[PDB]
Amino acid sequence: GSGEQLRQQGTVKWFNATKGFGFITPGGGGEDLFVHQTNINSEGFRSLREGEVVEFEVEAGPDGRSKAVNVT
Repeated sequence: GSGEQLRQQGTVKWFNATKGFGFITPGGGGEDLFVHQTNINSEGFRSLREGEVVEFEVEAGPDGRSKAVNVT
């Protein structure tokens, strides 16, 4: 809960909407992780370009698994 800061940052340059699976670049130069679109959708459209940074936090459910959501 409180105290546990989970703020990540990812770029669109390494995003693959067509495939439905992008990537995140936490830190700005190191290891990259895979991300899946679970709760990242709008009501209309999305006008974004490569290079745009996004923000999100890893959430862990009761099952024990964790994933990223609400990537804006």
